[PDB]
Order: sequence, then C-alpha cells, then structure tokens
Amino acid sequence: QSVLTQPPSVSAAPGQKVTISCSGSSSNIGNNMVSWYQQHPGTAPKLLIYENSKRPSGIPDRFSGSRSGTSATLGIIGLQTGDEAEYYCATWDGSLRTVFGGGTKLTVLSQPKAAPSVTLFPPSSEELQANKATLVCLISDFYPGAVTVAWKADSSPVRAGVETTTPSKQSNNKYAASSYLSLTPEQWKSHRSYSCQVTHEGSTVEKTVAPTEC
Amino acid sequence: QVQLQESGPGLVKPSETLSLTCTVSGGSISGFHWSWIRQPPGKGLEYIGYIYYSGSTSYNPSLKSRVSMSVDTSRNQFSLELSSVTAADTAVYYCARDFGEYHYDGRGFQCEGFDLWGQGTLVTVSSASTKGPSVFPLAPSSKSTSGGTAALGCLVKDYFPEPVTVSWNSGALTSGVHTFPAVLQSSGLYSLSSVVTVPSSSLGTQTYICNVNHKPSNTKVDKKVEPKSC
Amino acid sequence: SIKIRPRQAFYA
Repeated sequence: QSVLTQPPSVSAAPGQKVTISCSGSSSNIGNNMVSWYQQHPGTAPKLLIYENSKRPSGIPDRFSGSRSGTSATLGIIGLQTGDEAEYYCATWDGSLRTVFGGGTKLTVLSQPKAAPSVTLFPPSSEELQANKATLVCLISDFYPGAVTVAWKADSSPVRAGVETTTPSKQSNNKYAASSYLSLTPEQWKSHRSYSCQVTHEGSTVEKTVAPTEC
Repeated sequence: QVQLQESGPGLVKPSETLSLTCTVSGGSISGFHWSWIRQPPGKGLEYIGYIYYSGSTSYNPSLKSRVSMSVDTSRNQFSLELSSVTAADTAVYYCARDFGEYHYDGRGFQCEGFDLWGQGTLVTVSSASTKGPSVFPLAPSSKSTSGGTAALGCLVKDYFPEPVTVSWNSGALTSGVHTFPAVLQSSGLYSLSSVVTVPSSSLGTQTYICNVNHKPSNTKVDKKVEPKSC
Repeated sequence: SIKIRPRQAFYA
C-alpha cells in the first residue's frame, strides 16, 4: 500500500459534517506537516489546508485540519453539493519525496444508497481461440459512486492483470464501472473458478465463473 | 496573480523522451522551489521532484533513473525531461510551486505541499496507430427454472483511439441495454463492453446482435450473441 | 529549522 493511506470514500447529507482520515507513520506525518487538496475531476488540485491546520485565503472556515501522532484529519462542516470532489492529504516522507494519500471521494448524499449489481462473464471461446482470455466484471446502479474491486483465483487473491475503470454517472444518476482481468488460457483453464468481488459501503457482492465446454 | 502554464507535446512514442516546460507569469522563479506532479487518468497524484531557483534538485526515487529537471530563471521557466517512457507514464502533468520546511543540515528543503498549480497538460504515451477492435460475444450463462432474466454482452477489445459505439439489434433494443465506458489498458489500447438484459423466455425466438462501430478504423461488426453450453 | 510558508520567497 502507498505511504499515506485514506479511506476511499466518505459521504453525508447536505448540511451535515464529515471527517477524512490520513494515516501515516514516523517517516512522514511524524516528522513533517500535512497539506490537503480538493480536486474536482478535470481540474487541478486546490490547496485547502497547509501546516496541518492553516487555511489559505479563499478557503471557507468550514474546512479544518488537524494532526496527531502519525495521523491527520480533514474536517468539513456544512456540506454543500459543491463540496463533492476527491480529497488528498500530502507531506514529505523520509524516503526523500512528497507523498500523497490515495484520495477520498466525498459524496453529498442526494439519493438513496444503492448496492451494485454485478455481472461477470468468462472468456469467450472466440477469444480463447486467439490464445487470449479476459474476464469481464460489469458493475452498475450503485450510489455513492465508489467501489473497491477484488479478484480471486479459486480462493486466492489475484493482483496482476487487473484494470478497473473509474465510476461513471449513469442516466439514472447512479454509477457504473467495469473491471477486466487479463489471463492466459492456461491460467483460466487451470483454476476451478475465478471471482469478481465488489465492495460498496462495506458490503461485498461477488460473482463467480468457471471454465466450461462441450 | 502568479500563473503557471505547462507546455508539452501531447503524444510521445514509447521509449522516447517526454519534455515539458512550465512558464511562470505575474511572478518569478526566483526564491522558490518548483515541482512536477502527475496523475494518470482515474488514478492518484505522484510527485516527480523539485528544483530550486538556483538549480539544486531532488527527484522521486521511483523515477531517478529516468528524470531530470532544469530551470531558466531568465525566462521564468522550468522544465521536465522523462526518458524511456511507457504507457505507465500516460498522465496529466502539473507544474506547481512548493512550500515546506528548510533545514540547514543535509536535509535541505522538505517539500510538504503545493500552493500554486498549473492547469495540467495530458501526455499520452502511444504509437498513435489506428487499430480496430476485436469483438467477442459474451454468451448468456446457462440458467434453469424459467431462467428469469438473461444477460448477454459484447466485449469490444483493443482499439485505438476513442470512441466506439455499440447498439443492439440495430437500435430496436434499448430497454435493459448498458454500454460501459472504456478501460485504458497498460498496452495503450482501449476496451469496452456492452450488456443487455433480456427475458429468458424468448432466447430461442429472438436473435441478439451487437452492432459495433469504430469510426476511426472504419471497423463495423455485427456480432450474434447466443447461449452456449451443450 | 525554518518553515517556508505558501507564497513565501526564500533565499538560502
């Protein structure tokens, strides 16, 4: 995992308050001060907080920051729809570089939470005839628009070969994403099954497929 | 009132060198440390390095074997050179102005954050070859007990550049259709999938075709998708 | 030893 760690997503209704954690260690937050950024997709990050707790001019007082031990916290009060964005923490690490947290998506709740629908397809016989294999995991109708995807080969985690899209807003205002697992035909044929496990709001929906012919 | 503006090539061939410049206006390079930060599409932020106005540098160890930066205080510009690029280097690149802590021992400047940012410039590492997709049918899984609903799909694999369109049954079928945004793969190529949910009852009386069009390559495929399994 | 604040020009 990266040097600084943040929860992938946080959400609350408009007018409510939230906090976002930034987990570090003695080599970073322990020794150096934390800055925070707000990023609306398609534009540059904007400085929100520096030196742990200070606000640049232009940043309203409902944004706050603190640091304790080897952790830091961003607080946001009076949530407005415009606050929806990706939030990042950062500081210097003793490995001799600035490091960023992985980012937290803030959603200002405007509709009911909805768990993802998951559909998983095995490699087609046509692809397998081209000596390739792709497992396709299609994830839809979820809200807030943040999921974490994990793949299993039999009962074991897989990391290599996974590419997952950013969630995108559907016409119905819920979200969609997809995750692709590239394998060799031998890998596909040599496991009894593969699973795509999608976690959303702490609940995991999973689908499984297995090699099958005539 | 200080503004930063990136300048860059847009497309770079794999293995070649990416060169960017940042122009500072309404202010000056003098007296500051300056950085590049990048963000692959849909991913997180990665600091690349810093350079002080006087020319001293520090680079992210992850990039040390490939990166350098320079400064032209006379033009109020600073630059990035990243060698031997691959698709992993496809990203929006930002220039920025730094703050943090300065030590008078060996530590020197510790960069804790970035107060001023450019707008960012996309750099795509690719041959830019036009490539039509392969189209694979994603057969509905075998399901009994009336079967309820069935999900059938098409995988539109390894094409460049965007976009691709997909319809089902020449547009006659829209209910239950969901075409997903593409993934950009480490190969530099795109793939996407489309799925339609249909009643199981008529899987034998209704033919399903996904109509794929990649206009850049004039690739048109009409792929029949049918239940498999013997 | 010393903080370099945002917007603070610094000449070592």
